[PDB]
Amino acid sequence: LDKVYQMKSKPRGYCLIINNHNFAKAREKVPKLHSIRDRNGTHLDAGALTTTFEELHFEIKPHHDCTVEQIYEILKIYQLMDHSNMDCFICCILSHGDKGIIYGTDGQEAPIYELTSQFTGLKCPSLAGKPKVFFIQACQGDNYQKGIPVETDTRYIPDEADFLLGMATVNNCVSYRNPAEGTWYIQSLCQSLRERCPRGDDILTILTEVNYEVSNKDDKKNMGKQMPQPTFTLRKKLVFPSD
Amino acid sequence: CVIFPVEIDVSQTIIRDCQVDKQTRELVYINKIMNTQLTKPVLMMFNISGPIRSVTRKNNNLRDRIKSKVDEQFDQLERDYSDQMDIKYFKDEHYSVSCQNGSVLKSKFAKILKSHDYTDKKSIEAYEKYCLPKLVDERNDYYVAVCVLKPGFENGSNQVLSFEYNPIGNKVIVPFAHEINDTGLYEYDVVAYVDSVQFDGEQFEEFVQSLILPSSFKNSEKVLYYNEASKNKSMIYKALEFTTESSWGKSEKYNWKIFCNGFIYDKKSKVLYVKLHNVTSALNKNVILNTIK
Repeated sequence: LDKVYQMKSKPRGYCLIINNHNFAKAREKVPKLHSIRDRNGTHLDAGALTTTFEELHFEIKPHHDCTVEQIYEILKIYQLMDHSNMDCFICCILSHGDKGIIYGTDGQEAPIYELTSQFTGLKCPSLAGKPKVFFIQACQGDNYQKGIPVETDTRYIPDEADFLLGMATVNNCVSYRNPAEGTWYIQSLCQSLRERCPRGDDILTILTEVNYEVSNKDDKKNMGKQMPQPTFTLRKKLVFPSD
Repeated sequence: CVIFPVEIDVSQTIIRDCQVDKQTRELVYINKIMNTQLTKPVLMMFNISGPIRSVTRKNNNLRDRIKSKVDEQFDQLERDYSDQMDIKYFKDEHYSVSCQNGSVLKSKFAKILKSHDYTDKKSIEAYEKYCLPKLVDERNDYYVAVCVLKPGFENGSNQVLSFEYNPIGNKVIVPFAHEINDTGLYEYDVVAYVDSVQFDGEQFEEFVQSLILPSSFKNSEKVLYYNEASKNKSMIYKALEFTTESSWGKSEKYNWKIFCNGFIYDKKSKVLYVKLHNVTSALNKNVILNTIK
């Protein structure tokens, strides 16, 4: 007949929004990262996701400029916690990065695998069977994505199931953040979320639109293009209604 | 978060002139020509307040250190909302500098013991008509630095040149002058850092005001002229401004302010920040100042 992830729980779930702005500690220490600026505007997305996942009945839990070590702890905390009364868990990371890593205030990497695998079914029995969403707004290479002309438009479950992973950009390429408005991915993720959620559409449907928008957004300057790319090991349609 | 920038393209002009002691200043000069593999003897020249007592070769790290202290000062004015991401020689092997009393240069010019000979008349002849006339004037003083970068100058770093000289008359002549061209218009691409000099809005309003800024390709663009005099500052510059709209939600506008070029003075510090990035003016002259008397 069918299947959809349960979202009843009044307080849906937490929303660790790790917003990274100051990379001063890093410009000093890590030599390679000395010619690195700060992520100005991150605040607009931080207040953008907060607003979004608010109407979506999520108990947001914001976090300042965190360094790798802190991040890991922050995550090791919401892992030993009980999420039974929660039917969903979301985590958003905003900061610089590179090939499958996410830099922290300090300046040292932190492989995504080591962050996302922190909430498997084993590590967190409470979230087992419940959708675990991760949105990673960061770079993933130094290469700019070229743009081609389209000319149109009771039992046991696997340990790593129920995973949604939103990647601001494909690998090896760069993410775009605008100081005045915010970042493409994160902004589309919302403008597209905050609008399609009322009309009951799953996230998998919504992310396809997001790929559409950011695929149109063009870096007027260095002929750039950004192409998001999600990955999921979900078992049912993920959808959250509101009021 | 990116390592493919500045290379065989980053070469405007960087000049710093600071007072080292009582009657001694040092001039650091870095131009396009100094940063390229020259195959033949190249000649360049300019004006200096007094005579050169010594010439040396500084390290290129100096180029970026000067363009930062300046580019940053003019950056706190902009509102760029672009998308970010996550008789007196000074010989040497390579060069050869000659510093003669302005007027003297005109009278002897031909004399090329600086070895800019094989360029013969067909090459020197040029400079007498298009540059020389813009280096000597009714004030027969104004010493003319004659430099002759000879091939080999490229090998190794330390392309930057430095001139230790003694200012005559409390004057400082930051060399912006160009090579008189037929067309009539001149393009400027220079950053300057001079200090221990007294402000002078009469000659700055004059310059800044005659500036034609680059286009941002927007019909709405308007080029405003400014003249602020903040706490310990006083900036004369022109900016190109235009409002922008949101890309998603609410109808929030975004007033831009870019291509800022002019002069910024630190009333306290007594320092002068100059920035003329890709701006045009029919005015091809040098900026003369007075050393804190």
